Amino acid sequence: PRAKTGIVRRRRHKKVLKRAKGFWGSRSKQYRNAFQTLLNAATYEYRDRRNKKRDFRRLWIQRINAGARLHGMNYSTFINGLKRANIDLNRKVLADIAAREPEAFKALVDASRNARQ
Amino acid sequence: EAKAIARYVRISPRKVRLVVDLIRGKSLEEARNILRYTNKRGAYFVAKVLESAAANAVNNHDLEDRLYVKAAYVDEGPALKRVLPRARGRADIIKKRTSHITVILGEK
Amino acid sequence: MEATIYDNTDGEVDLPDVFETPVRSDLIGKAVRAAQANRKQDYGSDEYAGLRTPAESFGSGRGQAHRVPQAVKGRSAHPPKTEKDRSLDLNDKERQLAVRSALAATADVVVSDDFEDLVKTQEVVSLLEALDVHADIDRLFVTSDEPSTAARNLAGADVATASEVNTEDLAPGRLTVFTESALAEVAER
Amino acid sequence: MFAIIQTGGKQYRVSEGDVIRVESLQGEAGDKVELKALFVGGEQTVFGEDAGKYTVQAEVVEHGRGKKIYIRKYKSGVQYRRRTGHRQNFTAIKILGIQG
RNA sequence: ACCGUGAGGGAAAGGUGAAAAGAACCCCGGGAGGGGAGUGAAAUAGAGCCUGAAACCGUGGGCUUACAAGCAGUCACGGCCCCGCAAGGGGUUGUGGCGUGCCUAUUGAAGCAUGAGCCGGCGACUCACGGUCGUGGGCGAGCUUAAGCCGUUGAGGCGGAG
RNA sequence: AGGUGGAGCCUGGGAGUGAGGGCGCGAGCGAUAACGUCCGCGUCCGAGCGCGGGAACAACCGAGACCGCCAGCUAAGGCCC
RNA sequence: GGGGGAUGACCCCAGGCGGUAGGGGAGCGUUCCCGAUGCCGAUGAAGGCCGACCCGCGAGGCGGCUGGAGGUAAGGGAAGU
Repeated sequence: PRAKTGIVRRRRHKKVLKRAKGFWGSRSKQYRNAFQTLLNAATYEYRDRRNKKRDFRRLWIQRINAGARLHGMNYSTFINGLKRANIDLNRKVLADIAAREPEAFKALVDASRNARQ
Repeated sequence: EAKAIARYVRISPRKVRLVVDLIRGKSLEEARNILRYTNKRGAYFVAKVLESAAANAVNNHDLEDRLYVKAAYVDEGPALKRVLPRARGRADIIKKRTSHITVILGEK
Repeated sequence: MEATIYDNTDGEVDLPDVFETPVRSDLIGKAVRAAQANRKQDYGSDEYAGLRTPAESFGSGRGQAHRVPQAVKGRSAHPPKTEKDRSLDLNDKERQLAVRSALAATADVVVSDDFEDLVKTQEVVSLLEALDVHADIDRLFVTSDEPSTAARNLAGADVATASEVNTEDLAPGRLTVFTESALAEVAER
Repeated sequence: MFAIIQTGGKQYRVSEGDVIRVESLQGEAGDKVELKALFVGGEQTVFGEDAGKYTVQAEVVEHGRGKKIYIRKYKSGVQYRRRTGHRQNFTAIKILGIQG
């Protein structure tokens, strides 16, 4: 009934370590805060995990404005007019357009403005 | 190219370190006067580990002069765990951090 | 049923309701178990040492903290306590029961008394070539009252007796034979 | 060759470059299959029209493969004595943009 | 060994190889130690010389660094560098974007409350006899002491006070 | 009566804390003084009731965090930078 | 929980799922005893060193380099985990 756990623990650590890129001076191999720093980073990522998709909701937000206004108006106008829509409703991709295909964008831009006034 | 060395070398790894960090990657003969007429200990030593170096080559690793030190380094190891005044109660030992001494000698 | 009689070309014996039956794995092992059990050994770690020396666990209000365990080689913590009651007396009924149904498993092989006579471990090389295979692999000696002489020695020893030859016995995977007097243990059954 | 319809989720702006697509384990199985995908973003060869003008025709793409979670880890942790770990999910079966 | 006047305490430290065949000779050098040759299956197996990990000190290389904040970092986008799982990823980060470490005890904690400098190994709900419910199952009257006998393996089987 | 829907009751094994505060309200004390304490009715936090807001701020307004980075409507709260 | 499950599994929707003491269920590697008609390995036991297949996971497998001799158990048992 010997338990020389050995070889085992050591491993684990390696484990984490890996979890251990080459982050900040130390932890680097910090078989502790090493481990730690982790936990941290983690959850972080997480909250980041769901985060992002937001940072986007906005990103487009501007690149959007960049145009939405360009022509001559804001995203409480557009928007309103847009939803006046009926067989066509989207936002994301919209942007990355106005920039990709000017005409395209430019377009709706109209059909829009209108829908509105 | 060939190389010189020697462990169980009593001395300030560190100190040593400056040693080369000079004559470092440079013409043989050349630095061969750096350490000849530089200062701080190690030198002496340092010099030495350049002669059995220049030697070894030409002799068994072969084109003289055209040589130099593509690279040079030193490492510490073995310590010398040394005992001193018992905290006037508990022991306080230092360590003459032994000293390795490698160093290249390749031909131009 | 298919109570095959040895000597092969000779007769055939009946299967005794007993063996017949179904099976009972649970008890199965169990029988087992209550085997190794009453049959292992024991051990532990020093009583003297592991609580052997004096000890000046040190005052305190100094820079420390404190003849017991938790600083090296010494102590234990709850080790081999030889005083480790090892037995496990299954139970009669229990036991017997096992072997039974147990054997039952065996059935799934008839040793003519007449054999209780053959006199050389090369007469086994014989009554061997009689009926070999892999199950023989198993094998499993056993006469009926007083073992199958020489029959006892070879590269598969083991000579129970129409009395004394249980699961521990062959029960394991295994495959064997019993001299009538053997099925004299059945009576034990 | 560049259109932008929208599936059980926009996931759009394509034409031919098969676009890793959200699950759909009922029509999919169809290996290199064909199926309709309502439009609403008619952008082809510098000519556009309502995504409501569209909502009439559309396209279709061949049910290509079944991407297997493109790695992605989720260290679920906090100082608050709560840890745990689960790896990516979101795959998806791939399929080219059959344009028309 | 070692601290203790004493009674007493009371450590650490094992491993080359098949066997020495344990490194004649030549080299720089006062030497140790380093360069060749030779043993050799291998000596980065080489004399405290099997495996010989981490921490920690070096030598080169990629990337990166002087109007910049936080251990962390992780999400976005960009340039350099390599594509033995190539039209996808590696590594490093310039920016910006959201961010108070980690453990015990705490009404409540980033903590300026304590715990820890760093790494590796030891190190903490166990065993026995009772009793107690639950469950796996053998007979419903169910069940066995101690012992007697049998015992490569050593094979259990009889014992009926309770 | 019961639209509900999923709590309820008894028998039995295993438990933990056995000292909390914060807010609104109705009372006690208190200089109607205290992030004071003391009882009550609801909530609140519980080392995660983690996220939004109020700059920052357990905690008060809204919210119930199984998981899905380049979807969509709103809450409270906001929209000159 | 419920509608039929063939052993899987598949379909609906109800229905949540944040959680420390603490309660119930399920799994993972660690050194050993089986070798329940089990044995791999000098063209490497094992540990080590490094990785963009398998799993929610704790681990697996598997391939490249190292190193001198072991030990693995398809399954149940045990414990100085």
